[PDB]
Amino acid sequence: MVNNINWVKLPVILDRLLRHPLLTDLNLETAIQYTLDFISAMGLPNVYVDKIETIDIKEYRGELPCDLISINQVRLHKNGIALRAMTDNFNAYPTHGEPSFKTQGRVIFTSIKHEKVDISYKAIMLDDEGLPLIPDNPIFLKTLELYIKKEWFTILFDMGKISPAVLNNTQQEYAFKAGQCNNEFVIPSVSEMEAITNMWNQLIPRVTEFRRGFKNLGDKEYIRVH
Amino acid sequence: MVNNINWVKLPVILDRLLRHPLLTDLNLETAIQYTLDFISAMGLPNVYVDKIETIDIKEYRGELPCDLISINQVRLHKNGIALRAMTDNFNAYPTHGEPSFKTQGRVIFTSIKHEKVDISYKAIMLDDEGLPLIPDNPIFLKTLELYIKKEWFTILFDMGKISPAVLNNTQQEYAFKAGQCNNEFVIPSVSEMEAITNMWNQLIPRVTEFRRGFKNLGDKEYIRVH
Amino acid sequence: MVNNINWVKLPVILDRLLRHPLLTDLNLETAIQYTLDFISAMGLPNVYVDKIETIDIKEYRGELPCDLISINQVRLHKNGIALRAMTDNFNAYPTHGEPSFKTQGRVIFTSIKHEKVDISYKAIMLDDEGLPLIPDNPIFLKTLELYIKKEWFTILFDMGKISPAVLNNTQQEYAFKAGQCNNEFVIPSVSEMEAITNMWNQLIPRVTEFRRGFKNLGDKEYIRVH
Amino acid sequence: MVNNINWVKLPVILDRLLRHPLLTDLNLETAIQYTLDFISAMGLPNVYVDKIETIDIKEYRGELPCDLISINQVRLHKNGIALRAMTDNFNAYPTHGEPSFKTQGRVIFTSIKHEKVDISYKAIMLDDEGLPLIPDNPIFLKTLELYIKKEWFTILFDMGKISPAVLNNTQQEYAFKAGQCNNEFVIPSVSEMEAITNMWNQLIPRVTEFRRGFKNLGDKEYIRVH
Amino acid sequence: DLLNGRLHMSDLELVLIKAAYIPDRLQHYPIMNSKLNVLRGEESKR
Amino acid sequence: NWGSILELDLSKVPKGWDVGKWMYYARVNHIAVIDSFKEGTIGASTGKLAGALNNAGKGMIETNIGNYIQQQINLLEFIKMEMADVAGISKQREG
Amino acid sequence: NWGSILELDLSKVPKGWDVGKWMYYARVNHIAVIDSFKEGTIGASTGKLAGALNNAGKGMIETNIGNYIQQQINLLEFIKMEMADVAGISKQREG
Amino acid sequence: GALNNAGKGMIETNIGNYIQQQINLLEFIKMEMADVAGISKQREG
Repeated sequence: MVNNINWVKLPVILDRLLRHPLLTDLNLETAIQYTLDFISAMGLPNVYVDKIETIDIKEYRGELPCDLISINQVRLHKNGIALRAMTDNFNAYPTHGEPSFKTQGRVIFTSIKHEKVDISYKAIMLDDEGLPLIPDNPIFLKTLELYIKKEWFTILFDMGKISPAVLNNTQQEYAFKAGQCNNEFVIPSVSEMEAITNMWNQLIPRVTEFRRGFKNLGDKEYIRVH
Repeated sequence: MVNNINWVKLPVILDRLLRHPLLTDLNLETAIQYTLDFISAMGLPNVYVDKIETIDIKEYRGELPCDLISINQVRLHKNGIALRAMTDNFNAYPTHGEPSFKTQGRVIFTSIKHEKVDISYKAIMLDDEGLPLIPDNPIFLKTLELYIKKEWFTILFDMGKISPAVLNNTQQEYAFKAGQCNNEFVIPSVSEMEAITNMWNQLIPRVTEFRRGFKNLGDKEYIRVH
Repeated sequence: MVNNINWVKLPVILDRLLRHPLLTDLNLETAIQYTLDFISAMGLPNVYVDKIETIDIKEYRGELPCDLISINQVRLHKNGIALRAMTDNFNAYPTHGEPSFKTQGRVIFTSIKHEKVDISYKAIMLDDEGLPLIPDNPIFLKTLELYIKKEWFTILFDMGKISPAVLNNTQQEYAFKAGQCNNEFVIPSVSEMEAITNMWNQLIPRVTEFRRGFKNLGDKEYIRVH
Repeated sequence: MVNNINWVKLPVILDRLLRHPLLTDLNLETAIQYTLDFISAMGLPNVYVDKIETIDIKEYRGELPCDLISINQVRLHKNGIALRAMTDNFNAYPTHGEPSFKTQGRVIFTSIKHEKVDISYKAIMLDDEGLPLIPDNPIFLKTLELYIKKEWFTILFDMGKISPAVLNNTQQEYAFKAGQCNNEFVIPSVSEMEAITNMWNQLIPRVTEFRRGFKNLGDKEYIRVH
Repeated sequence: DLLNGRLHMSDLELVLIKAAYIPDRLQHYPIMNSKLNVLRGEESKR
Repeated sequence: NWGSILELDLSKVPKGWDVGKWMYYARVNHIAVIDSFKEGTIGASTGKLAGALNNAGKGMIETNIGNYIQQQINLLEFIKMEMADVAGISKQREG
Repeated sequence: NWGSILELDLSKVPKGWDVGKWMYYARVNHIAVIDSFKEGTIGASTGKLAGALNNAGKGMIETNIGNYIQQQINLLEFIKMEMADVAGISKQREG
Repeated sequence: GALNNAGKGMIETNIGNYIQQQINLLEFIKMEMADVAGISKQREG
């Protein structure tokens, strides 16, 4: 992402929607739900807050933080060696290796019995209220506004209170801005294309960046003169 | 899957449906049936709970757990060696090998007479009530909401109480979100692409991962220097 | 098939149909006939129960079980050698080899005069009542429901009591779910793709699996090191 | 950009809009919001003011300036060596290199504990009032005017107060001028094509311009005669 | 052992078998033997 | 220079299968079972979404660096030959 | 002369993935997982935007400088040969 | 109108490419066996 994510409260999206006199029955409560549907459906990893927590595994199980949304990596605390993924069907089960993890709910399922693990994860940024906080990006803000205008107009079109030409314009305009908003958040900055440059140009290919926290991923590869 | 599956109760889908004034006659009872049809038709293996049970086979037959929906693997308890599949037409039948299993109802049909077997399977996650528990994923939640809105509008279109343009919009919007919801749950995380990387890049190909519980499937292949 | 076939009674399909107020004159009697037409037209071999019976052949003829629907194999009881098929036009008829069978009604016509044969076959699963028992698969259940809704609406369209747009939607929706239901039952599990793997990868090709009951079909082929 | 960016106040766009008698209910308040949406959606880096600030990092964290919109580069103050990007998942976290940075809100997250860093960034140019200041470019000014005329007419088309032919003309005319305005600001001057010439024509390729502030990027490459 | 046609799987990889079958063990093809037997066959004739 | 990159969508990987074991059995068998009747593909089949979602084939991130690598290799043989001629020391004279 | 430049859009890089690690695992595997059902692609699928946004293949910034480089190389062999003939000193006579 | 058109179909299985592939592998394995024994095909005649 080229621009920085400056945070603003959710009611800044309601100044923009209630400029439209057909969207004047909108609420904070409706703006809360349609934001989280929009934040999810875009899947932009720049909208989330990166956190790291150390949890302790009791017997192939550990309790996961409350704010966790997606795990970046799980690693061991004493080694720093990262855990990949549990493909075993019979993991902590005895009959009569490379460590792994698996997460379903608020429980993580590891391959190690009694160990502390660091979990680097993503959460949602909150307010003084326990409410979501959105980027002030006028591309993000415009297409979140067009998201809610397209969900409200879809209800109104089912009711028969909106022209099919009106909904077709809103469905088209949200469809353009959703790609512009995707490209706004995905396309790297100059400082991220340098780390992409160093990963791409490697005379001796570095193929074990998952073992670290992808720390040396964008590091530059140097060759001695001889 | 990139995001974690945080569980929420079924009435969270009814706050979203009853925002639509044509879906105000919906119930929990209708939300229960349309959820299970949706959970099945998507076939996402991340929505199910992985369980392991040891059952004992009396004579080529054993009684299967009550919550079982799909078997991951069946294996022997004393060896850990996995059972593949029964292709025999005349299995436990005498006239005048590699072990196998076969499951139809609540009975499993194995090739071994008197043995204990571990069964790794999938079930549905339940509540304090014996009712399904759904992911809080706003992509899953949105397309389950669009599933029920498309089944209710299909009845209303047969009755003549909905425009064909209204149903065509709901059939289109469910059709997009159903692919977005499929890709949301299928496309691997960074930690699952590492196990996919280690399986894919193998100088000496490892072709017997079914014998284990696919335990060493995503393990990294190392080559000595010489 | 990935999921297990848990059995439910036929009236579970009638809770789903009578949610539709145009299908409220449906019966168990109509649900019985339309189920058997649907079970047949799909031809899924996972919906049937595998049975094995030994019958005795008196003179090139034997009496077949009452529940028989399709024969998997016929084999000899003393040898276990399987019988292929009767291509002879003049079989048990004298003038003035490899054994075979042929079945038309409740009679099997073999090439062997006085012998006991094992017949591995498929039947329909019944209830405490002598009535069909259907899978609880919400993909099977949904497309059986759409089958009956499409047969009932076809009558109503001939009567002039249904829009041609209503029948065209039901004919389309049954057409999608019938392929999804076919693929749900046909596409192998992980444990059946292992037996498919062992049949496919064979350095010395095994081309006589019909002589056994396809017992060693999915067995793994091993090569000695030299 | 070929032309220079001479700054004018926001009410110069309102002389142009209120020439249109359907846009006579427009305000400064509406001109402020639609300008910032337009400035963002175009993403022209010539509309922003380049600033440089030195901040001090306390422990892998430093407080970012208030006007910051996008970072050009972050570099160290004592060395001048530039920082690339944080790909580490476990950065300032201990267990039991090439420096980097990461910015989310008003906080920067570096790889260096106690250090002063220079941040070259972009801000918005303001007035004597704390309000945006726009280029006087009659291409920029015309397409900002067509932006606001297209957002106001989209509301009026939803209300039913504008012909679909009127909105289709405004959506077309904004669509042409938005590309003309993009090319007006992007296509280099003669003096920027000379620095582009020197980067492109390099017998010994210079591939480390990020380490400097891209200072020697457009420098001419000289070859000695021999 | 390599000249005698014996492949130790622990010498060319880190092993996560002991049964003499190719689905988990590896065939060895003796392409280094013919090279050595020229040089000892030349030494016989020097 | 890396190889060609295949861009792969997983919309037809069947139900109840992981991408790991599905790709694992396609290494072995060189056959991949798919599902053209998944719920993710109801749009293109019913006419609601663009039919290119069930078509078009898989794309390639292919950069043609090998023509550039061969061009530099051919220039090195040209410059090694010109240096040989100005010195009067041929490649036949070097061996 | 640089190589061919591939112009690459990232509209199908899946959710929750960075462009760095997504490109990193495509170096290794030579496979890139994509998402044809991203929210950025709802326009072309629903018929609202031009269907070339989910199609058309990737463009190339390719300048054909190698035909120009070969043309100059062939002229240098022509002028080195004409100079040889006017002096009466062949290339066979030079070795 | 395809009932008076379309030309005649062929039940053609391409087994000859498979037969040639096996024949080429037999020449490869007969050649590798020759090399490991140090007994060439030129040395066999």
